[PDB]
Amino acid sequence: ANWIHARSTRKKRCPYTKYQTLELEKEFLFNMYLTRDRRYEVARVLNLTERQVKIWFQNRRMKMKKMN
Repeated sequence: ANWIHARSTRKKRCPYTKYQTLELEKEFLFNMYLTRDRRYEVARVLNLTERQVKIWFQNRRMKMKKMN
């Protein structure tokens, strides 16, 4: 977890929390896009930054753009 068993860090299956993915999936339904309104409120409940959440979705797309 730190050095005794820490080794693979390029995997990350689903070490996320239910709350985090909750807000992420809630918007994907209707709020397909991210606006200052959502980014702000969702950042207050997810304890993230207005840009942190936006950049999160953006990056996820870029990797799919340039592909592997």
